[PDB]
Amino acid sequence: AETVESCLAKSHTENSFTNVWKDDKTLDRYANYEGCLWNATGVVVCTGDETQCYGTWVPIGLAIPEYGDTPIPGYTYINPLDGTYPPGTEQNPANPNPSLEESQPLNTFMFQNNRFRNRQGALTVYTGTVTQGTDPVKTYYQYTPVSSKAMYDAYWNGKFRDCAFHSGFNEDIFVCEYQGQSSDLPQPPVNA
Repeated sequence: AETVESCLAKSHTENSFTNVWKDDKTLDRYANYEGCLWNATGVVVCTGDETQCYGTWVPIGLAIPEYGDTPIPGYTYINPLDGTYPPGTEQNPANPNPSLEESQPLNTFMFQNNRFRNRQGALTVYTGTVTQGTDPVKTYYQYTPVSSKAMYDAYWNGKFRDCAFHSGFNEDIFVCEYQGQSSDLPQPPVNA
């Protein structure tokens, strides 16, 4: 059995984990292994379906409730809230306060399982929900301004022409053809 302390004391694991989850608020990557919860750090490379990621996994606490054995192709993960292009600054003038939407906006696009909104070049990313009010309680969909230079670079270089410019009353879950810089992950995942 494990405790928060036994887990925190484990050494990092540089390998691939499967059943990888993405925290909806921070967009960080997590996985369970050996009864502990781990966070992917360092250069993180994931499969297209985003279910497996290779990285320097750090145990941060207790766990929260077929594969080959050869390296497979993946894409280098970009956390769109990494702070390299911080909003509310001269560098990135975008208002830093997240946009609260009463209904999911139309024409969002998927890039590495992250849901983005493009408003004339200003990129915002879905970061879950928040509520305002108690009578009545009203849930809002939070769209946080993108703070990653890597994400904006891909956008500026035209990498999202096929997915970031849709218009109209669309029900499509647009998925971008470009999924990140190509790399590979070792196999099999250790927490299979």
